[PDB]
Formats: sequence, C-alpha cells, structure tokens
Amino acid sequence: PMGEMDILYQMSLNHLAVIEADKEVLKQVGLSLAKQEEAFRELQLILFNHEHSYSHHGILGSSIEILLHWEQNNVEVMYLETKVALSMIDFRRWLAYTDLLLSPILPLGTTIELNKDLLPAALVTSMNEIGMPFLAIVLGRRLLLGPEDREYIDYLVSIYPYGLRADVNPIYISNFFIKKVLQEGYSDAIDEQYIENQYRKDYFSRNIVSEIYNV
Amino acid sequence: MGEMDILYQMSLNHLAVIEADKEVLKQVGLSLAKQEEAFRELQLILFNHEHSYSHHGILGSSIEILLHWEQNNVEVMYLETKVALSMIDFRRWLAYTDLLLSPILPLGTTIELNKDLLPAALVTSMNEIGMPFLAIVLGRRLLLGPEDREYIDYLVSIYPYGLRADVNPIYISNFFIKKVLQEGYSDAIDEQYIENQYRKDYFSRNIVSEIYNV
Ligand SMILES: [Cl-]
Ligand SMILES: [Cl-]
Ligand SMILES: [Cl-]
Ligand SMILES: [Cl-]
Repeated sequence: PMGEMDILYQMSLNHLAVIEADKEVLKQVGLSLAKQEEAFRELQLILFNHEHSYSHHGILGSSIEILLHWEQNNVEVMYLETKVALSMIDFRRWLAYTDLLLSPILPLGTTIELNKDLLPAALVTSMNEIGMPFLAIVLGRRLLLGPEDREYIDYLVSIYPYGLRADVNPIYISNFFIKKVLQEGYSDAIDEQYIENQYRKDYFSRNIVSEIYNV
Repeated sequence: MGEMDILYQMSLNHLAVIEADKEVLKQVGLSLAKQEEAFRELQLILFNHEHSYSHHGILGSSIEILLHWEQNNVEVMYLETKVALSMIDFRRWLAYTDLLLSPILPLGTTIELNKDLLPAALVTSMNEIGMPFLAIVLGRRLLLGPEDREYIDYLVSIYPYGLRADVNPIYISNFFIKKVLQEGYSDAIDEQYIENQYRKDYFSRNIVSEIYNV
C-alpha cells in the first residue's frame, strides 16, 4: 500500500533537474533497488569503489543497467528500454534518498554474516579464521556522525560470539558489508513507529543521508 | 556435561561443611539452576535482605531456605534434611552455582526488565506510554574494573533506541529479567566460547557474579 514514505520520495525526486518522464523511471528503479537488498548492496559497492558499470537482474523486477561516467561527472540509467542521463551529484542524491526512505532496516539483535572480502584484512585475520563465517550482531542503527549530525552510518555491530567487551570494540559498517542475514531480532509496532519517525521522517527533514553517498 | 558436574562438585570444596551437607547442597543447586525463575526469586530475596524462600516447582520435594541475618547463617531444608551454612558460605555456594550451572542468554536476545529494580527516572518514559521496559543483550558476564575480580551478568541497550551516543547502555543483574521475548542466535561456536570463557576460565580465576559479594 502507498504510504507516507512514497510522498517524501516523490519530494526528493522533485529536487532532481530532470524531466517528469525520467523522474518516473528513476522512481521505479529506486523502488526495485529497495525491494532487492542484494541488488542495492551491489550498486552501493560500485558507487563506493568508483566502478563504472552496474548490471543486475534479480528474481523480482527487470534488468537494471547503470554506466557511471566518472570522468564526465554524469551517469546513465536504463530500465525498460528507457535511458536517463543524470549528473553525478543528482545520481548520488537520488540513491541517497532511495536508501534513506525505502531501504529496510534490520531489527536490533539481528545476527548477520559480513562479507570478509570487504572487511579490512587485519580484522579478518585477528577476529576470524578460515571456514568460519564472520558473524555479527546489530547493536545500533543509522547512527549520527560527528557533532553536526549531517550523515549517518547504517549499523554498529559486535563480533559474534564475543559481543561488547572492554577488549573487543564494536564495528561501524555500511549496509553493503552484509553478506547474509541469519536470524532477525525482535521487532514490533513500537520499533516500526520509531524507525519511521526518527530514521526516515526526521532525517529527511534535516537532509541526513548515509555517509557512503557524499552528496 | 559430566565435566561441568565435576567442576560444580569441586566448587563445593570451597565451603566449610561436612561431606553429607555438600551432597544436599549439590542437589538443591542443580534444582535452582534448572528453574531460572525460582533462582531469580532467591537472588532477589538475597539482594533485598529478605528472610524466607520456598519453592515447590520440583516434582519430588519442596525447598525452604531461611536467612538468619542476625545470626549470620542460613538454613537450607531439602527432603526433610537440614544444612546450616554461614552467610559467607551461602553466598559462595550460590555464586558458584550461578557461575557454573545458570543458563546464559544468546547475544541479541530481547528481554523485558523489572521496572521496580530500575532507577525511577529511567522508566518514566516507558510508563508514560504504558509500554514495558524492553532491552537487548549486548554483552554477557562482563568484567568489573579495575580489579576484574567479579562479573556483571548483562550489558543491555534500551529498545527500540539501541546502542547510541545519546543513550548509554545499562548494566543489569540476571534477577532484573522479567521475561525473555525472543532469544538471539546461538550455535556450537557460542556454546564452546561460553563454557571455556564464562565458566571454566572464570572458575579457575575465582570470578563470580557481583551480586553475591564474596
Ligand atoms: Cl546517534
Ligand atoms: Cl562533522
Ligand atoms: Cl565487537
Ligand atoms: Cl542504550
């Protein structure tokens, strides 16, 4: 069912200097990325590593192809035989508010497996061994950075099975670090209401987005 | 397993009692450890300096404990037997029972806390909307600085805020827990870590829960 987040998302699309016909396909690409978590993580990693090409076809929607022309500071997005040109700053802002308003947020206490390839080698070697999945527990969510609170980081996690220790400090991770969700934590209407009001509505009102986008 | 049972037998040699009394305390300790709510009740009675404890949840025979605070000793009645313990040995017996036999919750478990055992200001906002005090287990059996001679059962974050900079986590004893809503993930890696670190290692270093003040 259509909800308040869809309204805020349309408002964010109205900041893009682009045609209504092109706003419509960016809306559909963003909704598709939001529903396919692994697809979005792949795109988030491509933007972070300054890769130039993205192609994904999940089990849900159509194929999404994006060419990131970093030298020209612009981007091409193609969905359903329709091609859209965006500046790089508009591309980052579009994905930022797609992530902010539409990406699922895991419950507290969720156990996840981290992608070893993306973690620093010193952390993998000291806190993990070969053949054991790098498991972690979600401790905090969308945490505000610095005194100015202009960006957030997706998760703060502890390393399983150690948890929070004086020796074992927790780890700030972005969502694309997550390889798998093993078991979700507890969540009820209180959590859903808090997430909607604080991590989406309030952040949107203050232009607070995830740090990986650098708008 | 049998390893943990032998460790519990060995811990009873820290008590200044006859051997016949150790066998009775071993049975009552295993009884308490297997009934978490009953053990939590006795821990709160010890914390509150209360006088009498009775439990009948065992299929065979009730258990009655009398705390004689002025005489600085304790009476444990079981199966029409009576063991007299000093207050210091009573605390030691419970501490090693807790250390070696009490279940330990998985990380990420969501629990409901007893509001009456929490600071009044801390529970006000939950009362104001009629919601229970829910928390998430972040850390377990944490060492208490600077000596690191005793441990605290759990370190928890307030639901649904989680761990923040505006909201600091809370240390709680096991007897704060009113209910377990949903256990976090746990497998053989966790079970081996818990046994090696939080039971075997702590036992060889004489690290017990702070609530017993041994
Ligand atoms: Cl924060
Ligand atoms: Cl800053
Ligand atoms: Cl950690
Ligand atoms: Cl907290």
